[PDB]
Amino acid sequence: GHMEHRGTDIISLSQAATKIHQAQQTLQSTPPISEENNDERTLARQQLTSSLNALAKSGVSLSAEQNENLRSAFSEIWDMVSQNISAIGDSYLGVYENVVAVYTDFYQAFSDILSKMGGWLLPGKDGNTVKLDVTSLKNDLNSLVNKYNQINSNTVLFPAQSGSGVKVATEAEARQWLSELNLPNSSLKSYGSGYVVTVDLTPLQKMVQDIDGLGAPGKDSKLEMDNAKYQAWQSGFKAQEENMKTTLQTLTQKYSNANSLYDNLVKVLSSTISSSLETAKSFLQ
Ligand code: NI
Repeated sequence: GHMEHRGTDIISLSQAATKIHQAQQTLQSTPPISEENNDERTLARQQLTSSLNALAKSGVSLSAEQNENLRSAFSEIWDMVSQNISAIGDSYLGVYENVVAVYTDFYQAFSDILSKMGGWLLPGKDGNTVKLDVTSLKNDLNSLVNKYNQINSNTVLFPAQSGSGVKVATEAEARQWLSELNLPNSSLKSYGSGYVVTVDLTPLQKMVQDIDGLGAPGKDSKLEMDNAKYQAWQSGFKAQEENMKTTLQTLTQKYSNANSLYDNLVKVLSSTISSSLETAKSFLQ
C-alpha cells in the first residue's frame, strides 16, 4: 500500500479524460434529428461508460472529498457512477433523442404541406373575394393525419423503436412519459400487450374541422370566399400551426435540458479526473 505509481495514474486518468471529452463533444455538437445522429450519440455514451469501466479497474485513488462529490452527484465508487450515468443516458436522454428525431420528421411533413398553400389560393371573381382550394388542402391534411395516426417508428415517441417489434410499455410507464412530455391525453395509445406515446394530431384535426366549417365547395372543388372570411379562416389556421410549433418547441427544450442534465454529470466526471491528475503531478515540498 506504500508503493506509489504516479506514472500509471497519469496514463489512466488522461485516457479517461480524453474519452470523456470526446463523448461530451459529440453530445454537445450532434443534434438528435435523425436515426443516424442518434446512433452516433448512443455510441458516444457507450464510449463514455466503457471509459469509466476501465478507470474503475485502474487503481487511481480518490480523496474523501472526490468520493463525496461522486456519491452526492450520482445517487466500487466508479462502478456505481457508471451504472447511474448509463441509466440516465438510456432511460431518459435516449428517450428524448427519440422524441426529437420522430417529431422532427413529422413536423417536416407538415411544413411540406404548408409549402403548397400558395398554390391553393387563387383570384376570386373580383378584388373583394378569393378562391381557396379547400378540397386539395383538406385531402393533404387528412393524408398526414392517416399516416401519423398509425403505430410504427414514424409515429412512436416512447418507447424508442428498433428491429422487428413494436416495443411497448406498461400503461403506468407510458402515462409518466405522457406527463413528462406535456402531451394531450390522445397521444397515449394502446398497442397489443401495452402502451405507446405518439405525436399530437389534434391541431391538424382542428384545421380539417375549421375547413369543413367554411361550407361546401362549389363544382370545381374550391370555395369562393369574401376577403374578410378568408382572413378570419387564415388567422384560425395560423393559430393551429402555432399550436404544433409550441408542442415541438416544448419537446426540443425538454430534450436540451435532459442533455444538459447528462452534461452536468459529465462535468462532474471531468473535474474529478482533473483534480486526480493534479494530485498525480504534484509534489508536496
Ligand atoms: Ni505497500
